[PDB]
Amino acid sequence: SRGEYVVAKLDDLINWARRSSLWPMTFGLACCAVEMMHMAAPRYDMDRFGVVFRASPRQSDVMIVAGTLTNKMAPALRKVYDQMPEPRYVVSMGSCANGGGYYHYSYSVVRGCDRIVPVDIYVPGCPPTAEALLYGILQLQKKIKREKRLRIWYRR
Amino acid sequence: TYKYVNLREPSMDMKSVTDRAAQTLLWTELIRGLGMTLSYLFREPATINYPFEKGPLSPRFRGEHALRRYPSGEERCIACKLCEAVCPAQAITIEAEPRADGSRRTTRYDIDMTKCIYCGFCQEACPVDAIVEGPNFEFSTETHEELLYNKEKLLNNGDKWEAEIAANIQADYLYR
Amino acid sequence: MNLMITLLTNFTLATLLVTIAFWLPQLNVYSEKTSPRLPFSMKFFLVAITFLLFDLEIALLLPLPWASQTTNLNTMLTMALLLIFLLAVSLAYEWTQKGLEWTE
Amino acid sequence: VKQDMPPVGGYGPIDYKRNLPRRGLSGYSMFAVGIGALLFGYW
Amino acid sequence: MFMINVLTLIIPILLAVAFLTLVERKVLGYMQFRKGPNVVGPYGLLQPIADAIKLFIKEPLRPATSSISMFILAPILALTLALTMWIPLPMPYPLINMNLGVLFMLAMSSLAVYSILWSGWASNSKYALIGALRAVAQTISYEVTLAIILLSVLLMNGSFTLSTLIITQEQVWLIFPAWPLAMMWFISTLAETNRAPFDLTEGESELVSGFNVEYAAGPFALFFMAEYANIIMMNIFTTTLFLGAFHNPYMPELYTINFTIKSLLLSITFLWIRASYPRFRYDQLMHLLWKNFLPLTLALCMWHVSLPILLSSIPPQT
Ligand SMILES: CCCCCCCCCCCCCCCCCC(=O)OC[C@H](COP(=O)([O-])OCC[N+](C)(C)C)OC(=O)CCCCCCCCCCCCCCCCC
Ligand SMILES: CCCCCCCCCCCCCCCCCC(=O)OC[C@H](COP(=O)(O)OCCN)OC(=O)CCCCCCCCCCCCCCCCC
Ligand SMILES: CCCCCCCCCCCCCCCCCC(=O)OC[C@H](COP(=O)(O)OCCN)OC(=O)CCCCCCCCCCCCCCCCC
Ligand SMILES: CCCCCCCCCCCCCCCCCC(=O)OC[C@H](COP(=O)(O)OCCN)OC(=O)CCCCCCCCCCCCCCCCC
Ligand SMILES: CCCCCCCCCCC1=C(C)C(=O)C(OC)=C(OC)C1=O
Ligand code: SF4
Ligand code: SF4
Ligand code: SF4
Repeated sequence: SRGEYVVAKLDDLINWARRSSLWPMTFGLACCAVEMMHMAAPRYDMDRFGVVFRASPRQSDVMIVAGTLTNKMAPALRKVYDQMPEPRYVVSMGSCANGGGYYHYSYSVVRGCDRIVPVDIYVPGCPPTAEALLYGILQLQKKIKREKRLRIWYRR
Repeated sequence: TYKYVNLREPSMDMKSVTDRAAQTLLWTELIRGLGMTLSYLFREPATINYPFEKGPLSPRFRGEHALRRYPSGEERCIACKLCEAVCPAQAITIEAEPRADGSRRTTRYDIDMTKCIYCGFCQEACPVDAIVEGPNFEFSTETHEELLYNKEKLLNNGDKWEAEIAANIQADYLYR
Repeated sequence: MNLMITLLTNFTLATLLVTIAFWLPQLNVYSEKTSPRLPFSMKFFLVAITFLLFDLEIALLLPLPWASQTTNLNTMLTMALLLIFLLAVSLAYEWTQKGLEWTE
Repeated sequence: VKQDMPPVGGYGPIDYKRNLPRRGLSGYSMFAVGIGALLFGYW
Repeated sequence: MFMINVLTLIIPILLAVAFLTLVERKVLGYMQFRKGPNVVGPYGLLQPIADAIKLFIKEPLRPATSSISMFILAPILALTLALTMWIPLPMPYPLINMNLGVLFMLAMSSLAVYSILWSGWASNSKYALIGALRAVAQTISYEVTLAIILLSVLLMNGSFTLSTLIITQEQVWLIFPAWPLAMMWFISTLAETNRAPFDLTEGESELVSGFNVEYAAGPFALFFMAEYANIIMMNIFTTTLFLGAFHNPYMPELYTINFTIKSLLLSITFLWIRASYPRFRYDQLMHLLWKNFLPLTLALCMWHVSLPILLSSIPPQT
């Protein structure tokens, strides 16, 4: 009716605002930091999408886990994730953050960061190219675009 | 066969001393740096319009995996397990049996793309060009298990990308 | 009067922005989060006191654009240069007795 | 045979040294310009 | 009718602060050989709107505060002072025409360090308080040269009246008799607003801006927009103070166009300084104040006291 229309357009407004102003915190743990730094380099340029480079970790929207999560930095990863204001998303970049990677059978590596944090986008590669990470960021934006927070709020 | 960076003693005549004092008091190197930043203000930026423009790639590029076929529809993989013998991540898992016409083919061909290090040793170990690593890099998923490819996903990637994979192998097989 | 109206309007707009920025993000019900003397430096206090004393010397210097209009210009110029000189002498004593060190 | 090779004369000359080309006025001249701007302003 | 004039001051201030974020990200983009935002709006024009709507519906971060009252009053004071710095600015007519507009702006900018101090008190971390005390010591350090440069320039103006400073510069820009004051003024106002290369809170050389530290802090948008109101205001004040434009009393729009173009160029000069240099260490900008700027400022203050007397160029009081 009318209220469904209003909450649908307000979902469209807040989803537009949240996807078009993504502020990433980057766990640049390993080699995938280099390729995120190329995704912020002038060719691909995350900042023209609204995705600012070197955002503050205190007020970031998406945590890009770019590198090998070891067992020694898993609680620091979870602590930085717990200090993020909602809505928080997590892009897992590269094979070691996705599933352990080349160090999957190591004694000291968390087999994918999804054992530690909830992951929204898995970006595959060793490293995935800066274009592939920007593909994953745009897929995250599309995932935010089809959120239905106020429509599900209205239907409950 | 060696040079001395920063072993210059500056001239102490009144001309050079007044030069350095003018540099200090009038900020000449700072205006030089402002001029260099201003010079990049008026250049065309190096920014490509992704996704409507794509970064340049070569035919050697190592992206998403795919299982190929002969020009008859017969799949090239004859279950020889060289690719999982050489796979440095052990991302490849293969089982096999003789299929219903007696042919040496696989029943399992798994590649965990989240173990995979995308180094292309499987495509260079493969004696029949069956496993290759295609040009697709735009295959980010939303769930972890969508990147645990079985044989049907890899054969669909082969059928999906063969028109491009065969041309890249055509461009690069003489270097191999 | 118009100044007081303007100050009240700026204070009201500021308080309205602060009240919105605290209460508007409380609309969306969030997942309630359940997981879990300072060292003294002498130089930090000394730069503040040096500020305060030179700021009092500046408070002496502030009536100069009205003081140039006087008919006793020789006395005025003498005392003006004397206040700026005493500010410079305070700065020189702050310099030479290691007072401007590690916050130089 | 067809291999990736340099051309017959070789490649061209490639610069590799510092070129900070020494622009600007002299130290006498820049103070003279500043003092001239002061005196024009004072007048 | 007067409230219409107050609102048409203060609402375009907030809109200009909104689009200064766009101008910053674009101009810093093209200087860094890339683009700024161009996806969110046509040529990026919806980026401030999207970013403000994002910041206003984002959760209060994690932690709680030591003092609720100062946690509330520090953004209130920051925004209130950032809005009251604009009311005596003669562009060509000030909103509140006062005889002491210069001294008003100097005093209200001296009051601005209490927001930094109370946000340092209101955080629970004893390290964020140390960072706030470093920032307070920086800002009160450069307020000294603000006061003395401002006094030295007003010795050619005759009064503390800001509207008289248009009349003073009718024959020449006041940067011509006072360019060393003008450049130390510009760098000191740069060091006032915690702006690069003097931004030690938002950068390194900082004991608390160090990734996964504590310290409940305020809603970032309010302090941020107070800071950009201060940046545009200090550049307009430098434009009035040293580069004062032609004013036809029958066509005020000529002065408004001219000071607006100069203030935009000077704010872009802030943007172009922050994208050109590395940061000072803390004792290096304490050095730059106390051992470099303040001796020249006292010497030029003696010069600008004694100079209208020796040249017979004492300006009138009225
Ligand atoms: C209003 C519009 C804008 C105005 C102009 C400003 C735009 C240009 C901005 C450029 C970028 C600057 C970014 C920040 C830079 C900060 C660093 C810096 O510059 O430090 C200052 C540096 C600091 O020194 P330093 O660190 O470079 O040098 C070493 C210092 N010691 C030796 C102490 C270790 O220089 C100054 O302090 C100069 C201040 C202004 C000088 C004014 C000169 C007046 C000359 C009068 C005549 C002199 C001749 C002799 C007497 C003759 C008498 C007749
Ligand atoms: C009763 C009826 C009213 C009910 C309540 C609704 C009130 C009005 C709210 C605003 C309008 C609602 C719809 C919002 C946008 C929805 C459509 C959308 O998202 O379209 C997408 C399109 C860009 O496409 P995109 O997906 O980004 O593609 C990438 C580029 N190829 O996006 C675009 O082209 C740009 C979208 C811009 C969104 C509108 C402009 C911003 C909002 C302005 C008003 C609110 C803020 C006011 C100021 C706040 C302080 C600055
Ligand atoms: C002092 C000066 C201050 C200036 C401030 C503003 C600066 C920027 C000015 C605007 C520039 C252009 C903006 C264009 C925005 C995108 C408009 C649009 O068409 O968006 C598409 C979106 C979805 O449309 P859809 O129906 O899906 O279309 C499919 C077509 N087959 O459709 C929608 O989302 C619905 C329509 C949204 C339109 C939004 C327009 C911008 C609103 C900004 C808020 C402020 C407005 C101005 C206020 C001050 C001046 C009066
Ligand atoms: C944490 C608490 C809340 C913090 C946020 C809010 C408070 C901080 C920000 C507001 C600061 C207010 C400053 C107002 C006074 C400034 C000085 C002043 O009045 O100057 C203007 C003018 C002087 O010029 P002149 O032309 O000589 O005089 C008119 C005669 N033709 O003189 C005039 O025009 C005189 C006009 C009449 C007198 C005005 C008196 C104003 C009301 C009393 C003070 C209000 C502020 C108290 C709190 C301050 C901060 C704690
Ligand atoms: C009322 C309008 C609110 C607009 C808010 C825009 C905030 C600035 C966005 C980009 C940005 C810049 C330029 C910036 O300088 C900065 O500090 C380092 C940020 O925080 C990490 C930023 O996110
Ligand atoms: S997924 Fe691979 S290339 Fe990427 S950070 Fe890990 S080890 Fe380095
Ligand atoms: S590219 Fe390397 S890691 Fe990946 S499946 Fe082939 S051999 Fe294994
Ligand atoms: S190396 Fe080639 S033919 Fe052998 S098992 Fe692997 S994909 Fe099949």
